Amino acid sequence: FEPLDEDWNEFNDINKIIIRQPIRTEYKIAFPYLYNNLPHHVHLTWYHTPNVVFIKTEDPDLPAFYFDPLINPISHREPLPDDDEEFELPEFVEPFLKDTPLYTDNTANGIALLWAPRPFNLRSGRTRRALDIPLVKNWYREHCPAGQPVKVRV
Amino acid sequence: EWDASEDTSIDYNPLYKERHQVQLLGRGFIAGIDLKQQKREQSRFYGDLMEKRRTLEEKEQEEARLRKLRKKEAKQRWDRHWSQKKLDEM
Amino acid sequence: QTLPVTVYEMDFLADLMDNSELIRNVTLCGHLHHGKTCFVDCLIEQTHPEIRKRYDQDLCYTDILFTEQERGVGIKSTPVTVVLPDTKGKSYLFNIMDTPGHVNFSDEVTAGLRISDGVVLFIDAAEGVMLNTERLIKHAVQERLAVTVCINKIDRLILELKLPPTDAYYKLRHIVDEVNGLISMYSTDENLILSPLLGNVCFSSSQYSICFTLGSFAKIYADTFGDINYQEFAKRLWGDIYFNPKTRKFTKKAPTSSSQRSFVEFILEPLYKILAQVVGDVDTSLPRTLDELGIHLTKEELKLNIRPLLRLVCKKFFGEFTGFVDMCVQHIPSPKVGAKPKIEHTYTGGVDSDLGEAMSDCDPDGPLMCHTTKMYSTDDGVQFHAFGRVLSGTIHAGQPVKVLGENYTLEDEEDSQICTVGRLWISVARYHIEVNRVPAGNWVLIEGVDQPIVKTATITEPRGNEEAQIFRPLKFNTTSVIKIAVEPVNPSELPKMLDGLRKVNKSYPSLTTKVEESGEHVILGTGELYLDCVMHDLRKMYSEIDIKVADPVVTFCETVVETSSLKCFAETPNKKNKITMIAEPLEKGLAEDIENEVVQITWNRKKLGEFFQTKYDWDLLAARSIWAFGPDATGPNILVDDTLPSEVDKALLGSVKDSIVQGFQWGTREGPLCDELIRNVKFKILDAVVAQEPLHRGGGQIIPTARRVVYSAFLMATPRLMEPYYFVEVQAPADCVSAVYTVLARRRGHVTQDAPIPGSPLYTIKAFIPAIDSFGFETDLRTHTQGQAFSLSVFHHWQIVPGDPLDKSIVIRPLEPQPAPHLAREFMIKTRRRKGLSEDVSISKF
Ligand SMILES: Nc1nc2c(ncn2[C@@H]2O[C@H](COP(=O)(O)OP(=O)(O)OP(=O)(O)O)[C@@H](O)[C@H]2O)c(=O)[nH]1
Ligand SMILES: [Mg+2]
Repeated sequence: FEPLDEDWNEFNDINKIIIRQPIRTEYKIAFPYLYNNLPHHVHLTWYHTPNVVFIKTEDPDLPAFYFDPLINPISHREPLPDDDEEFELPEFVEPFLKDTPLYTDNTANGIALLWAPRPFNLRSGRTRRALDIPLVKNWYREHCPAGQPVKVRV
Repeated sequence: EWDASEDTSIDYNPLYKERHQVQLLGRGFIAGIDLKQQKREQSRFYGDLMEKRRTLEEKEQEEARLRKLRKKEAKQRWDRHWSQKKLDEM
Repeated sequence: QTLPVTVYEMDFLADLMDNSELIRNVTLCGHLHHGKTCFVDCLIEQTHPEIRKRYDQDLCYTDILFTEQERGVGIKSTPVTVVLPDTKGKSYLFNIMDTPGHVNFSDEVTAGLRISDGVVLFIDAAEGVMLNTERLIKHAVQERLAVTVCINKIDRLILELKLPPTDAYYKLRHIVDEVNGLISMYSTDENLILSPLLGNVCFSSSQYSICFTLGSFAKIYADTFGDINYQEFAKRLWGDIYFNPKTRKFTKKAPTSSSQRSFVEFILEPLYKILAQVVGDVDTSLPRTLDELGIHLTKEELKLNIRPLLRLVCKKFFGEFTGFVDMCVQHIPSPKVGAKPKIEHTYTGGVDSDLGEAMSDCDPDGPLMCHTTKMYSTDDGVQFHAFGRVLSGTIHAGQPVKVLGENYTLEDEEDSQICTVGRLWISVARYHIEVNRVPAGNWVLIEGVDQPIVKTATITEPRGNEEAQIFRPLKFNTTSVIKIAVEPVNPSELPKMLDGLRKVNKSYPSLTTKVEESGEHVILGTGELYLDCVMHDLRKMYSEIDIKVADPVVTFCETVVETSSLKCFAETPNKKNKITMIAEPLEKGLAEDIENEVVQITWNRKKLGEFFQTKYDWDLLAARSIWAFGPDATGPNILVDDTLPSEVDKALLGSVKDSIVQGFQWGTREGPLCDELIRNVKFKILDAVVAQEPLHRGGGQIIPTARRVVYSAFLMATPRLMEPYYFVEVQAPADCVSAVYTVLARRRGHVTQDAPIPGSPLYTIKAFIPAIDSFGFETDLRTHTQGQAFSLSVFHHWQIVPGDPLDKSIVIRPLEPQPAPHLAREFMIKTRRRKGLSEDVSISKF
């Protein structure tokens, strides 16, 4: 972008400054008030989002809830009362929803659509006129791929 | 055209030229760039983690799934070039 | 006054404060972003009908700052006062403090644990135990509070990992076992075993409003089917216990090979089936599932998206959050019962005094004793409000009160003032309820006492209460090492900044502002984001001017390695009395035993000397003859008398010791190298020629003399410098770990531990780094690893800088990163140039 000459003081003495690692521009951008003189119209960015650990399913014949071995194995090894004080439930007591199965055919697809981009994570909405839907916006919005020429980066 | 003097990211840093892009558990893919070419240019590290941590029957499951995928590819290709095709099938 | 619509009357909350048994003072804490403020949002939605979450955004009802909204992280600990019902239906009054979970704001937790009795630790079920959780378990045990653990984000075990049920049970059991291990490492109490059978561990998911113990879900069974003792049924839903459908019993042996555990069979799999039928099968089999569970919805409610519909189904199913209330009542004491260890721990002068016995009963009338720790700003920033708890008596609006500071003693009576209480509030997050009286046991917001308060204060009565002493200051969990220098842009606007510099010193507990001898204004901090918030709040809220900030540097310290070659003797300028000293370094690990209060002064010589000759195998002669420790009574140095009563008359030596300890405690701060504190050194008194006349034994002769003696003994025994080292934990995917090893290779660091997280595809990297190299480290990782790896860093220890700080033969080229032998000389010369000393110091200077 186009832009929107300092004397030697007691304050900017380079004999007082320890030069160990070079300070860059992204240090000024991530922390706008620590390393910046005259920080006029900066905006405070988002800090951090927790790591979404969603793992994609490649085989439809596998069950929807499965120990996918990208997950690391858990290492294996309390006031438990005795069996003599016999607690007995009434006969009509059941666990909840025992007739329904644990997973169906639409379970893994329903979980995979929960982490879909807009509007594929939705199930209802309004229509949009066809010239207001960019199809290229993510592609130049993400980053530049490696090995591209100069003019494509520009 | 745009001039080469308008370019950015001309930075002589070992950390920023090799920015070390992600491959995302060997499951995520960069959109549009060819999927077979993306499987060729991968780090080929998570495949070792698979074949170490899959179950002994799951290697046969992976092989059977790849055979089903190659069967679908052979049903798909049955779009060749005319230099390797016959006359009755053209 | 105007107030939002609340499910209970405000006169009920006004009348409920007068009973000190029905109150709980609870601090919620945990690691960064493990679901604290969202659980507080769920509690506010439970207590308020007109406050609801947006469909696409988090509420953050207790995040009221603009920085807390723009950054997305918690900054300041915020209180709230609510009334909640338990399982059986009894109303309780909760004072809940939301503390920020970031490590650099750990000082915001220490100010929160001074005025509370119980700790609720939130732990992510996906990530498990992290750095700040491990630090807060230690900080909650060492402050002597009861600890309960709530496991948040169990839906990540459902919708993200897609984990089998008994493996998720194994994950939860591993998390609880790690909590029990971290408790048993620090606690001496063997009765602190955490288990869900005791009602001590609660399970929760904050995003979809899920909260249950064993007892609440057993109460759900008792409300669904009936005729079930739910308190007995909840005693057998954890551990290796099995439901046998033949005899209808709970047996520890396997009925079949495929028999699941009772926690999987009764609790966890119905949760999986509810989430599965809501998410995957909303169109086909959801009305049958909702008709079986007994939940009816509107047709307009059935057309929502997946996440608000799942939150609505879990809210209509589980209902009110009674298990959290049951846990915080069963395992956290009332302020009447739990007052005695609080007075024993925090009140100076002991519990055995007259005022300690009066505060030990939480008497709502009598001596008015209050302890204020937190200072809040207004919307205008021109005045502050004090915030604390009422230990004894009832505080009133318009009452004259006596404010006592941290420098107050009964001997001095200097740090005290008489002020007038303007208004009194009880604090909710986004509004304040004005009252005219607050009894004992509650929290209180006081207007009109903010002028003598610096960090903490004690509120007493003006007339009577003559033996009132102050409470202890806040002992923080870390030490701020980052130095930054500030100046105003226009030098004519210097008294404006000096206004704001003493205002941000009030709202920030661990902040340290000072003025150097060269005229530089130095602020101490613990990290980058901390001083970023310091600069934001400072400028935008207290300065409205432009402020120049210098390059950040870390705080250095001084030490020795060898024993001095020659005895160091010096006389007073009265030329009658001489002091001679040899300086030596301490043993390995004794410094930390002084810093962690294992060794203490004021012991009656027996157990003190016995520790030295038992563990570190010290001579009995040395072990009996220690006079003093460091710049503080808890500082890591020792002063040893090594005179003999046969060589010098110790009855005359015992009169000058009172001036030599002042000499030592004023000479161990601002040492001769670069005016900093010494670490790891013992000072040993050889020949002392003591004056006979009392006028020659004045302190003005001998205290700068003993200062020069310490300086000579320090300069002769090969002096070195020490720098702070940070502990770093890196959370990264399976391939970025090598990139982390690549990045840490250039900042003089080393990786100590690389451990896979059980139950998660992420790894943990535990390493050490120099704090002077840790500027921009997080940005380097989050740029080189595509933002996937995340890292937090805390202060850990001190180590010796390589190089000679006295080698004048080394020439230093400016504006260049120097290699390893040049480091100590560069650091020492540049700190002398910055602080304003001479360009060198000599061996024969003192
Ligand atoms: N999956 C899931 N995410 C959650 C849950 N609870 C909170 N989160 C999300 O995690 C992120 C952080 O939640 P916060 O409550 O802001 O985290 P925090 O603990 O307040 O962080 P601090 O500011 O350190 O207190 C937000 O996006 C929340 O929506 C939960 O039960 N499940
Ligand atoms: Mg928070």
